[PDB]
Amino acid sequence: MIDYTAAGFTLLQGAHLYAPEDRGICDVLVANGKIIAVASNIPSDIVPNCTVVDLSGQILCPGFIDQHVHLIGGGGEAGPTTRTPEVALSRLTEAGVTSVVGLLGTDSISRHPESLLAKTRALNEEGISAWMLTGAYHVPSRTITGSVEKDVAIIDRVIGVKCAISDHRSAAPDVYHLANMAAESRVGGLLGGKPGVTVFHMGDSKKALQPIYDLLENCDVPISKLLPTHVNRNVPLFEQALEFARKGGTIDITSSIDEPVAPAEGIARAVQAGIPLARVTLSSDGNGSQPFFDDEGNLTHIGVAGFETLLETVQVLVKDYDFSISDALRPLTSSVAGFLNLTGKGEILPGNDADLLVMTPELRIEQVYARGKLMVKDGKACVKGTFE
Ligand SMILES: CC(C)C[C@H](CP(=O)(O)[C@@H](N)CC(=O)O)C(=O)O
Ligand SMILES: [Zn+2]
Ligand SMILES: [Zn+2]
Repeated sequence: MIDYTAAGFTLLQGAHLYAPEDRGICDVLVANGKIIAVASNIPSDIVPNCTVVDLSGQILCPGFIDQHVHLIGGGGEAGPTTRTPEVALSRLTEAGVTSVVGLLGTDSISRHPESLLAKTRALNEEGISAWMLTGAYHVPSRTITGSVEKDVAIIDRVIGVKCAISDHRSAAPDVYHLANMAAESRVGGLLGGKPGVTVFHMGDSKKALQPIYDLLENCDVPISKLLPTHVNRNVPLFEQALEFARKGGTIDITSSIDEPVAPAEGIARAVQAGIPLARVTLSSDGNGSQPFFDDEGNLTHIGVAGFETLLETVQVLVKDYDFSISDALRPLTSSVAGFLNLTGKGEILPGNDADLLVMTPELRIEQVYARGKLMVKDGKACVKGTFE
């Protein structure tokens, strides 16, 4: 009778596709965790043992790429009791995230990159796709092999390096150390096929983006490799961010900060400013700590950041700021996919991974496909970690 199960065919039809481009109502044939066909009216019987999903009435779009998640945990600013746990596969998929880039933070003493690489590989095995950034806030960077350059070049899941500047938790790095680091990651990327990016944690420091502008003057690293995150933390910074974006740089906006500049507000304000969307990205900063400080560097409150804020922003964009479901999706999909050169991600077209999300017209996640495997059903995850 013949068996074609290994192929795992899947016909997702009758959905209003946003790839993100508004592609009207059309189908998507998925086989081997890959999108093998996108057109309207793919014959229900074009292939054997195919599984058809009557998505008629729902919306289909690419999964999310969260390039800022503390996969193994974070916090620690207020003692050992403030060490946030690790993230569970479920609260990721269940949040529309299919691709994620993990990093460390303030704590590099009781958090090592070697155990971040692990979770990263775990999260891969279990379904989604993960990558990590070497080092953390501390500069010189605390690596895995002893060289930012060597790390990015040889450890497969390392695509860049992270550091922290203009914050009272920085190691007070100087132009040189900052520049050297930034360059090792670029070349590392060149050798290993990684993006070679340098993510910069930003702080409420008066100096703002000064270190970056300075670093540009002290080396030759392409501005297209310098990513300032958390840019929405304070007004004077966000405005310099735009100016940085106007010179050709990409800026990462954290959706876990609701004031003084909302994520939704932030993104819109950038478009109106004239920045294209391909230079704007939204990160979550999952499982990270939300600590606040007064004027003497005293910590007052502290908590944890969740992922719910990604979709919210997207919703608050379509409504309120009169965007298109399409443009509103870009900052979490095609934009991020282009900045970190992630292939098979960000766009729905023949050849890329079946990282798909099924939502109601009102933008409520109902189903989440990750590289083909069904991860979320009816709004609740149907595939959890290994020890959840
Ligand atoms: C925006 C602000 C309220 C929170 C940010 C979050 P973060 O840099 O990601 C830090 N929580 C990461 C970590 O856990 O080390 C901060 O610590 O400055
Ligand atoms: Zn940070
Ligand atoms: Zn962070």
